[PDB]
Amino acid sequence: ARGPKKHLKRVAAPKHWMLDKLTGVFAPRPSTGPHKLRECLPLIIFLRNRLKYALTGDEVKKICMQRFIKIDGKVRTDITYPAGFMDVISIDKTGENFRLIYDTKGRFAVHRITPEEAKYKLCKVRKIFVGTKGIPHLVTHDARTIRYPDPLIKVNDTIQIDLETGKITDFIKFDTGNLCMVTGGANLGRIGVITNRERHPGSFDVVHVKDANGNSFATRLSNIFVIGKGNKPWISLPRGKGIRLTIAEERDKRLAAKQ
Amino acid sequence: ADIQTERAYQKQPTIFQNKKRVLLGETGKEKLPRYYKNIGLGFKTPKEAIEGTYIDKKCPFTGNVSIRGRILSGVVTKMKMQRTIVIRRDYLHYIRKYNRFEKRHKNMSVHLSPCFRDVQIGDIVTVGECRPLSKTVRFNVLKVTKAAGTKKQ
Amino acid sequence: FPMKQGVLTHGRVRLLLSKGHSCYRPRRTGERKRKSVRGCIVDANLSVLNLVIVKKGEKDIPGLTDTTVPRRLGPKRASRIRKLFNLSKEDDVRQYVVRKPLNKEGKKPRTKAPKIQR
Amino acid sequence: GISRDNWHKRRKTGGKRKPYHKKRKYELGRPAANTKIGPRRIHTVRVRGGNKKYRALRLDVGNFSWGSECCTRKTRIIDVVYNASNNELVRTKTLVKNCIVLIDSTPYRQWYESHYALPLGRKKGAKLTPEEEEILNKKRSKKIQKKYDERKKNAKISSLLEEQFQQGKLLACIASRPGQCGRADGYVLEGKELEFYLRKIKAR
RNA sequence: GCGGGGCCCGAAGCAUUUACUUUGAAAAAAUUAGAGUGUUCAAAGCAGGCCCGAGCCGCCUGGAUACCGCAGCUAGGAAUA
RNA sequence: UACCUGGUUGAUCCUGCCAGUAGCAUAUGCUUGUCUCAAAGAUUAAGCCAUGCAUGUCUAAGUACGCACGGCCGGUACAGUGAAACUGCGAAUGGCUCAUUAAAUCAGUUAUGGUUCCUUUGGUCGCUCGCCACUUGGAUAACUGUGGUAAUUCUAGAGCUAAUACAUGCCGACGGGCGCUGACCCCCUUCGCGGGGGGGAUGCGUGCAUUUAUCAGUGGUGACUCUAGAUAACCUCGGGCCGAUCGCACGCCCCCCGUGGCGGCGACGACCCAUUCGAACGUCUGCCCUAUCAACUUUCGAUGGUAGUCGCCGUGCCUACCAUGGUGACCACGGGUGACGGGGAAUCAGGGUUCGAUUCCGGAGAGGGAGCCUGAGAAACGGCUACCACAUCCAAGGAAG
Repeated sequence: ARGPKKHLKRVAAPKHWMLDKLTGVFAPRPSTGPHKLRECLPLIIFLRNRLKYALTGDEVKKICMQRFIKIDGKVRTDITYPAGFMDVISIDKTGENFRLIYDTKGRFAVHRITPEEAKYKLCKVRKIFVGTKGIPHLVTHDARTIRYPDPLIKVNDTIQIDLETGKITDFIKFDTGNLCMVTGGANLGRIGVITNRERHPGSFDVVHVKDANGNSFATRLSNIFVIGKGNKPWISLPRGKGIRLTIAEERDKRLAAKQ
Repeated sequence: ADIQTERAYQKQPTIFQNKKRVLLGETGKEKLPRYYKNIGLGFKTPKEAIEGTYIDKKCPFTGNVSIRGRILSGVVTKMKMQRTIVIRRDYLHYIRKYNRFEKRHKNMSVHLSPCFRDVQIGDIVTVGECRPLSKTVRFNVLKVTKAAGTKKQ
Repeated sequence: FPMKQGVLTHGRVRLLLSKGHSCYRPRRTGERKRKSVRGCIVDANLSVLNLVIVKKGEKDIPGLTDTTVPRRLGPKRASRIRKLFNLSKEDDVRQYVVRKPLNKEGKKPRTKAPKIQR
Repeated sequence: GISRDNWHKRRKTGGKRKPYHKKRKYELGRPAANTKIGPRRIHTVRVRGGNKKYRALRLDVGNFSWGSECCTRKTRIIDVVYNASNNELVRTKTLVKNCIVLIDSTPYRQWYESHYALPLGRKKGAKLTPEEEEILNKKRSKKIQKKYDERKKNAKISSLLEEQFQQGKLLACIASRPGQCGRADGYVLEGKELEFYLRKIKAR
């Protein structure tokens, strides 16, 4: 009304956080940060629902005030911090090293990674521009800006930056044939190779994506996140490997493992 | 005939006119360099926006207006009102109770740029949109396509 | 209603006072409030008037111009303690701070010193 | 409490629209500054964002530009001579944007003399001893006389413009927005533009 | 797009223009329709399930899917009007 | 369950309505043992309200010179705990209501290339050539001590004292480079000559941000008057930044030389860029009843054109000067609404019909109108100022809603 909102109702929360209906009225209400808030997932319900290291909202604070919750190598102490996608957390005492990845049903996945692959993350760029005194800038999927990039890095390119250093290690260019992950719309969580990029001048650009199992589909360009060179991902994938199963094919692969 | 008919000096704010009229630059052959631009989405620039001599802030081809947004089409139904015509876009609205359509319309004021001559009553005009120009004029004329003519006695 | 410097009208008027004029201490920031304040000219309609000497003349009025009350809080910032005791330069401010005596009955007699600033 | 919104206007058909909210703060009060010629008074008002705008209650000098020979100098403002938006804003000497302003000629004269070494404004001569006989000769070297005598190509001015270097004051046009930024910059009139406005003052 | 040749096909004109139709995107949950689960049953709820021989750093797994009109954005079809 | 039954006649077949029947939602009547969920002053009065409350807030880290306490560890700056008060930041969210409001709100859609954004992150923060810097200056609260009132979160006077409050302001970088200038180049064509160059003596300007003019055409978009670069200059005293801030473990060089030089983790502020939360303003399409509402709008902006004013920006948003336009039987304009809109709910063959004050999203408003302050954000009401309406205390002077 007269200003910004800082409550959030629980039934108005994003449903891929998988909240309750009767445990309260309110929602965790993620802080302002690098990621938009409909896309993201806060720190509170990641360590009391996704991992069960806590039972109340107070128990998340008294682990996060002991200063070992490391989001992208940095200790962030607010329990409503917006994590987002492709970021590595670091407990560093019991050493879990999760990365936030969607599973093939649109939801963030509890997903461990090795303690040396954790040392980096990947970033789609959202804009490249020249700054003052004529030097190039890029701004990424997250809020992180980089000065002096490799001048082959155009828009909607995916670069790899390491934590604790902050510079670009390897970039991998948005081309037909590369292996993208879709992070938007009704098809997200699926992982497949890019078929073609069919432009629309002035409208939204839509690309077609073939999976590794023939199921072709399409999303618009603002949902595409390249994480592979042709056929191999640069990151560890979860189970399912970005392949959506049908509800009858989910049925027997769920009810035969309960044999 | 002449262009300077208002009470301030009409000119384009970007091109500079008075570039050192000396024994090199003679006043016998005197033009001024004419600023135009190109609109995307495959729209040509009419010859009278390049070899023309007019001045319009609100023209898409020589002013500071940029088309982006919806693109529509209509029929010129009234051509009064200097640099601004009224077009009517008829359409059909479907009432699903009666399983039938309903011939509706709503007309709309658009900025006619003076880079188009043969714009008479009842012609087809594709119209693009931009920032608000007036109280009601939000859209702008891109390309006339003639009707009812090509031979008149 | 307490008097205000700058009315130049005997009587009682109502001023719209912001933060920092006189006779109005606010309650939240930027609050202005209309209060009835008495003019600066004197009359016979005064319950009390404040009154400040600028010169001692003949003798000692008992209990009014004598019994000099000790300024028990001395200078604390390290530029008025250099100006009070005429410290020339780099004359070790930490040595020449004033120290207040403390004389409670149930406790041992302490002495307190300030921090420093600047 | 003067507003600037559209919801008190009668709509396109001609129907009275009934107001559906109170007037809000982002239709903030809009008074005019009416920048006029005197000493320098500038007032500062905070706006949305916490930003400032410097509204110019009274102006003295300007930073007018020359363009054809690329010069910009401070110069004081003499007079307002013609305004297109209102012939009543010129009887009260009020600076607005597209008004034709009148400034003096001293910083442009001493620029034109320090670069070309020609007299300028001069019609009778025979008083040019104190700062004018010295500057055009100065006991230069060889190659300076080479590079200055080749400047008999970009030294001539169209006759409408040096006629008003003679008799004291050049008319110009403000391009800044005083009362909004707090400056009165602009360009010097010249060319077919100057023939336009010299008619529109002569016709008054 | 494998200054003048070959397994070669993009940009370009959409050379009447619309209605109509199919496709593909994009469309907040809750609610409905519905998947799973002996809340003891049921309305609900989104939980729960498995052997402790103690290594049980505790293991496995869910929190589906469909429908979101009409108007716009795409690509196709050109009978009918 | 895509369903019917009784009633005009002496009987008949109809047309027709009436009554029956079934949901669900308000109220009431009678009755009521157990146990799970559970609406609940919406409709008439957005009527009026006694009293009590619902917004406040200290880290190792802005300010302790209250004995309020501490081992006052000792002959001195402060072992810390700390009330009180300054500073900062919130109080613009949430909660309540549905009076207003009929292309308005709202919904989908698409924009801002026409703009604002405390915060959050992530960048930038020796790019400026210029007799305190080992730290400048003046107040003020709590406190002490007098007071005035019938009475309020009323405060007056005098004495102290602090800053991340309120200001002024510097070192180092800093050696210079660059361009505009510019007293010797004489080696070139001194043959009478015309010379071809680099150079020095010289004085200016020099970063970002702001404002205007000009020039060229790194990085982009479908598309610029974009981003960047070049030149000429501005820089508002109610004046743009270029750290006079506070904790923690203390360590290193010590050749001037046992006093001077250097260092790790932070915490705060900080112009500007981008992000985030948005907010605002636009586009397209979509709304119930009424003609016993057929012409409306334009002196008072009604539609458009120029030029400007202010506004955070687009714009009759305003002002001046012009043109005479705009809308309408494809329902304008006016009226009514037991009209907040939507997701939705009841119903159940299909087509539909009715309800939706009500927990979710959006809007609106705090008795009725209006005007403002503070702040990033308010025309705020558990903020202020005034009028209108209602209403409280009074010692009748005034106070507070």
